[PDB]
This record gives sequence, C-alpha cells and structure tokens, in this order.
Amino acid sequence: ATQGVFTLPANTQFGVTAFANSAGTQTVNVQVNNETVATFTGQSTNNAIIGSKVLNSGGGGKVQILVSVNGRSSDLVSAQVILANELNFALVGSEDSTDNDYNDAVVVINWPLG
Amino acid sequence: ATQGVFTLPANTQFGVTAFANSAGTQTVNVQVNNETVATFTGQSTNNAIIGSKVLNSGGGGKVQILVSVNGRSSDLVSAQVILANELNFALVGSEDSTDNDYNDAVVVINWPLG
Amino acid sequence: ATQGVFTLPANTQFGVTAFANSAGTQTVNVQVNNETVATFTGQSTNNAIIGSKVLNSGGGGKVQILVSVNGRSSDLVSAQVILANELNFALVGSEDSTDNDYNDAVVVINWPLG
Amino acid sequence: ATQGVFTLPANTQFGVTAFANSAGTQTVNVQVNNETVATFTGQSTNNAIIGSKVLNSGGGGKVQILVSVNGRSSDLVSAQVILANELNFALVGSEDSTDNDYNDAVVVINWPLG
Ligand SMILES: CO[C@@H]1O[C@@H](C)[C@@H](O)[C@@H](O)[C@@H]1O
Ligand SMILES: CO[C@@H]1O[C@@H](C)[C@@H](O)[C@@H](O)[C@@H]1O
Ligand SMILES: CO[C@@H]1O[C@@H](C)[C@@H](O)[C@@H](O)[C@@H]1O
Ligand SMILES: CO[C@@H]1O[C@@H](C)[C@@H](O)[C@@H](O)[C@@H]1O
Ligand SMILES: [Ca+2]
Ligand SMILES: [Ca+2]
Ligand SMILES: [Ca+2]
Ligand SMILES: [Ca+2]
Ligand SMILES: [Ca+2]
Ligand SMILES: [Ca+2]
Ligand SMILES: [Ca+2]
Ligand SMILES: [Ca+2]
Repeated sequence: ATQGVFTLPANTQFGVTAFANSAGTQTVNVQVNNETVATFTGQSTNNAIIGSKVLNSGGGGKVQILVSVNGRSSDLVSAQVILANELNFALVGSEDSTDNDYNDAVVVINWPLG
Repeated sequence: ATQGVFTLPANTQFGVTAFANSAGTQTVNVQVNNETVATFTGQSTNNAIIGSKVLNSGGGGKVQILVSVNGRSSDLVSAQVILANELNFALVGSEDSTDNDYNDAVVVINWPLG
Repeated sequence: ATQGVFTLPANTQFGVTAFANSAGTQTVNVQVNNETVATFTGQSTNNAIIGSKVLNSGGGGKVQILVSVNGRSSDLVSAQVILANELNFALVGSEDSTDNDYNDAVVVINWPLG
Repeated sequence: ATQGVFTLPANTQFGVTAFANSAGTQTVNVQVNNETVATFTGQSTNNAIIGSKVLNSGGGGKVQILVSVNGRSSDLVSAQVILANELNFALVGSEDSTDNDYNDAVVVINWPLG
C-alpha cells in the first residue's frame, strides 16, 4: 500500500518534525498539495532532530512525506492517530537498508497548533 | 483512566520530544521507573520544541509523562502506536484551559533508536 | 477528556462490534447524532460478541459509545487510527470495576464498508 | 514492509475476529509462532463476521495474519494500538483488487481477555 500520504483538514497549520537513526544521510521531502514545501537533510545514529517546521495544509489538505538516502527511496510505514477526537498525529517511519528497524528517518506531523 | 504512562522494553534507549502550543508556560516531567529523569520547561504558541533528549527506560521500562502550568496539572490524553511490529510511538497531549485543543504541551516518545 | 466520541464522514455506513470480558452484564449504547440507534446487552468473561451491526453516520457524522453495568457508567478509553489514509478504526475500552483492564466491554467501529 | 505480524505477550489468550467487505471470498490464515491455528473462510459486502475465536499466543507470542482470495495473496496494512497502557488492538486490512479500500478482509486481534 501507499504510505506517508495523509489528508489533513483544509487550511490548517501543522508541525512536521524529523529525527534520524542511521549511518546514511537522510533527505526528508514534505509536499503539500503536490508541491515541495520543506526539506530536511541530516545524519544521526542517536535520534537527532534534522528538522522542525510549521506549514499550512492549504486548500487540498494533502500532505506527503518521502525519504531518500543518496537518491534511493526508503521504504515507508505510516498511520494517523486521533486522540480525544481532536488531537492528530500523522506518523512515518522509514527503512534505508534491510535491518527493518524503520527508524532511519522518523517523521511526526502534529495538528492543531496554537 | 490514567494517561501518559507507557511500558517500554527494558534497558532501551528512547527519544522524548516536547512541543508547546499555549499562552501558558509548560512544565513536562519525564519519570523513568518512578523517578524524574528530565523536566522540560518552555512557552510557545507555534509548536516550538521545548525539549528533546535521549533517555534509557531502565530495568522496569516504565515511562510517565506529567504536564503542568504554574503548578496546575493539565488533563492528559495518550496512546501508543506500533508500526511494522517494530517502530513505536508513545503520544501525549494535554489541556491547560478550556478550549480542548489538547495541544498545549504535546509529547512524542519514540523507539528504537540507532 | 471526553472519550468514546468520534467524527465520521457524513452519510457513511460503518460497522460496530462489541465484546464482553466481565462478570457484569454490559449495556453498550450507540448514539448517532445524539440519538440511540443500537443497544447491545450481553455478558461473557471470554470475549463473546455481544453485538455487531451496520449503522450509518447520518447528516452530522457523530458517533458516541456509552457503556453501563447495573446502571453505573463505565469509565472509557478511546482512540481512532487510520491506515493507508483510508481504513478507519475507532476503538473503545471500558472499565466497570477497579482492576483497570478496560476490556469489560470492548467496542470496535470500522469504516468504510463494502 | 512486512505487515500483519504482531508480538503478543507469551502464553496469552487473545481474541481474533475477521470481517468481510468484498465480492471475493476471503481466506484468513492465523498463525501462532509460525504454525496455522485457525482459518476463516467467508464472503460479505456488508461487514459480516467470517470468524471469531479465542486463541493462545504460545511461548513465542508471535501472531501472523495472511489473507488470500482464490489463492492470490492480498496486500496487507496493519498497526497495533495500546490504550491506557493496557488494552491492545492489533489491526489488519487487506486489498484483493484495484480500488484500494483495504477493507476486503479486516482482522481485529484484542487482548487481554477476561
Ligand atoms: C546501514 O544501516 C543503517 O545504519 C545503521 C547504523 C542502522 O541505523 C540501520 O538501521 C540503518 O538502516
Ligand atoms: C489560554 O489558553 C491557552 O493558550 C491559548 C493561546 C491556546 O493555545 C489555548 O489552547 C491554551 O489552552
Ligand atoms: C468484577 O470485575 C469484573 O469482572 C471480572 C471477571 C473481571 O473481568 C473484571 O475486569 C471486571 O471488571
Ligand atoms: C472486486 O472488488 C472487490 O469487491 C468489491 C465489491 C469491493 O468490495 C472491492 O473493494 C473489492 O476489492
Ligand atoms: Ca534501518
Ligand atoms: Ca536505524
Ligand atoms: Ca488548550
Ligand atoms: Ca493550545
Ligand atoms: Ca475491569
Ligand atoms: Ca475484564
Ligand atoms: Ca478492495
Ligand atoms: Ca472492499
């Protein structure tokens, strides 16, 4: 199945934060309604934050996360969880190799903000 | 029900990251096996990161998040989600007032690292 | 926080299924747009299905689960999870006593159908 | 990523329930520590329950769900959600055709029981 794609409510501010846990340098691409709006590039084997930004979901609400290492697309896993029918988390893990820890880049999307 | 309490595998490193979205200064206490190991204090209405640390779950694996604003306990909501039977997110939201956005402090715990 | 309340897309068919794990007879009330549309009454200490029905979320999309045992409201826990940005689960546990297993009535809501 | 594989606590009773939403007849295979312990076969386009059993997780706690239609493996999506650090749901969807609704067989695993 496709992973890393989420439908947010329209015109909503959201946070996106990425962490790295790999020998490989991670590139996280964030798209909103099919346009790249953020890029995080970094490397850590100890969960360093490689980016955190506030974005708007726009008219369409479509948010897509892609992860690559040296140009190779990482395999993604994702889900959305809603707490108290209002607090949302869109969650991504990614795997750049074959150990299947799925933490090589970890991406957390959160809304609402403010 | 009690919220903000999670059982991690023993002696395992985990990331804890807190975000703020409130007029109130947030205090996030992180306890491992019933002892405070970290406290994050900060203020933001724009999802600023008020703390991010790597911690160890210790022998018992018990991790508890408590949130307060000027000595008043916030109401917590939480859940744990596991992707691909391997990547874990323990998620906390909190409410310090009456609008019920539950984002006033948001805490994300992730494991494994590395 | 309020638990057991979920916002579904309007005019959408959904499944609701309840399981019992308690000495006490469970009465699960399902409200759609603030009107009772199903009542499941049963008893089991071994996960018997006490109801499974197809319902419609109607104009407003509001679904609420309440559980009582001998007329006393059980404490609820809940969350929603979405897989592949499409497959939805709204999940409820309930506690009728002091052992905090939260499984005394378990309620699973799933959509879409068909 | 591999989907439909879950680690339960050892030697633990759990519920497994399968629902169908497809023109295709669903065959759901349940394995405990790499051996089949149940098979559910049925058809519905209205969320009928095609199986519900109580099973034991065995010494290793490994539970796997596989779904096929007329011998063809369905694509799976899955996650586990834990409420109140106690109440567990392991969730599977599956897709047998081209519409990507992932509901064609839906499997819910719940524990603890009792
Ligand atoms: C080469 O493998 C990459 O780096 C290692 C240090 C591990 O983090 C592994 O999960 C990652 O996929
Ligand atoms: C006074 O209320 C607090 O501050 C506001 C600016 C909002 O973030 C609200 O959610 C928060 O509870
Ligand atoms: C009296 O307590 C009720 O029945 C027992 C058999 C247990 O299922 C317990 O969780 C439940 O709350
Ligand atoms: C042929 O397609 C199968 O049957 C249809 C009635 C739908 O349920 C579709 O999701 C399913 O994959
Ligand atoms: Ca890896
Ligand atoms: Ca890694
Ligand atoms: Ca608030
Ligand atoms: Ca707020
Ligand atoms: Ca109980
Ligand atoms: Ca019980
Ligand atoms: Ca389908
Ligand atoms: Ca279908």
